[PDB]
Amino acid sequence: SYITPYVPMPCMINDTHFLLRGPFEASWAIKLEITDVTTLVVDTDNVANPTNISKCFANNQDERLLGFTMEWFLSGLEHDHHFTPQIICGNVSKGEVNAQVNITMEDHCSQVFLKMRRIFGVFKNPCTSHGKQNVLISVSNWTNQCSG
Ligand SMILES: *[C@@H]1O[C@H](CO)[C@@H](O)[C@H](O)[C@H]1NC(C)=O
Ligand SMILES: *[C@@H]1O[C@H](CO)[C@@H](O)[C@H](O)[C@H]1NC(C)=O
Ligand SMILES: *[C@@H]1O[C@H](CO)[C@@H](O)[C@H](O)[C@H]1NC(C)=O
Repeated sequence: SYITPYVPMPCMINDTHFLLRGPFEASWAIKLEITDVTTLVVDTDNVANPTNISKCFANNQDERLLGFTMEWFLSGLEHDHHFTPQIICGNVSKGEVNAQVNITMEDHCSQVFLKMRRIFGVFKNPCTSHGKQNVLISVSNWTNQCSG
């Protein structure tokens, strides 16, 4: 049973904003935001899937460590043939988020919520809404947003 070293430090800000500080006290954190606002639309070459979501971080510094950390975050999810949310990569050079994960479908939403509750603890279930819903994934600077 393999124990990855690339485990981030979780930091829940509130029901919609979450941070995963990079392993080994990195100066960055992966930012997750639950929102019903859609910022990315599918074009001919920005679509990804859970297995290669790492490619949505190719233009980032520390790309390898970012991939290992996203691999940790999606454990149990990318292994699931039925976890098939639409994922779109954003243009980070134009200020867009790294990835937009479509969680409008209830089964996908709830699978993500259950994983996030396991990592962060209890928060408001976002899946009881109807209408479009997303998780936006980006990279923020770590400024000690959580401490003891
Ligand atoms: C959650 O936190 C983010 C930034 O930390 C803020 O933009 C948002 O308004 C907060 N939400 C609530 C319900 O306080
Ligand atoms: C997300 O999925 C829903 C239904 O599956 C769809 O209506 C919506 O257009 C999708 N979002 C994007 C950005 O395509
Ligand atoms: C991820 O893989 C799919 C299918 O293999 C491919 O169509 C898509 O271009 C890949 N995404 C990126 C960002 O390379």
